Amino acid sequence: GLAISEKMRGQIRGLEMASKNSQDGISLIQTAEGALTETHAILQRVRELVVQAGNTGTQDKATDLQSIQDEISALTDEIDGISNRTEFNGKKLLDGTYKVDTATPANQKNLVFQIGANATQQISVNIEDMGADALGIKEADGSIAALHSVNDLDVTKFADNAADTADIGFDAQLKVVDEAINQVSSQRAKLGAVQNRLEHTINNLSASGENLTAAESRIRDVDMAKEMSEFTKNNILSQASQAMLAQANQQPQNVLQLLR
Amino acid sequence: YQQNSVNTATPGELTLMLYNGCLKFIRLAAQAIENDDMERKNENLIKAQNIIQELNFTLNRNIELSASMGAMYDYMYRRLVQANIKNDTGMLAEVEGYVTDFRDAWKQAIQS
Repeated sequence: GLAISEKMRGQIRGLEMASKNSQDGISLIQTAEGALTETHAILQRVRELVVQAGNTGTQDKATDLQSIQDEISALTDEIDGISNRTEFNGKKLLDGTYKVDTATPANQKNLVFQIGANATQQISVNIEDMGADALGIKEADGSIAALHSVNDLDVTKFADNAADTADIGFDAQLKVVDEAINQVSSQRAKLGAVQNRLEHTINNLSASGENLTAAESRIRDVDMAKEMSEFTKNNILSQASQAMLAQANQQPQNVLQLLR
Repeated sequence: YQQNSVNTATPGELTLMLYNGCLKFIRLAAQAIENDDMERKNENLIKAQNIIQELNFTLNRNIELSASMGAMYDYMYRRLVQANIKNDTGMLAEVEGYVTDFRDAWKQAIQS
């Protein structure tokens, strides 16, 4: 009897901690996803400004193109700001701290979620650098060459260079922006796949605790829950002494802990 | 400070503290979603979940009323987890409504 209750309490608490861990992890992933949605939107605005600056026949370099470039530089400063400030419990998620390290794998830092209560039950997550100097046209080795990152954009160069000019023509600078957009989209999609895995993990943990405790889990939609809530409220009112017997069974020390 | 209040509370008052605490954490979580603060959202939804689980686990299943209370707590727990996953303040307002129902009814019940 004691052995059964001890085994059950240990199972329940293990499931509860795994679920807390996994929800904490999904809230870190959501933090990164929300920040990258903003980076993506900034990059789309940069793209519009590059298209605008490409109309060099109607744009003056020292006024119009410089004004566009000043706006682009402020936007890429904001990309850098997002990459440097985005944090979860102090961990910088987007500045490359947690990137994959090909060149020196011992230096790689990972975001680890302990999603079960047992050995090996982890997910390991990496996030690439989402700063403006890390987005753009990548070399075969994953580096970015001079003039090929979002931080290097300079649309005033369009005034004096045809659109097909290597590296600095309109076509090449637009390609920097489009590669950056694809890289941010790819990073968002990879994090979304992690979020989907965590969601499935959390729902399995909830279902496991429900089966373990013989929970009544039949309420499965909002309108039914509303109806059953009114029923329960009325029965608390109409059978007050029964309600006290049913529920008024907590320990003060547990209540104190839960209200912290 | 608050230690005294839990230790001087009747059993009925202890449960009422839990209902009110659950409401506070749900409301903090909804504001955190509006603040785009995922970290604070999650912390408060876990605290709300833990109160619902404590209420469920301290039901006396020999009492007939416990069956319907437990079914509501199981739904509320699942709905708070889904609200955390989906960042859905409408789900929070839904569960806030149910907890308020229990709280208001419990407060009348413990009158005598």
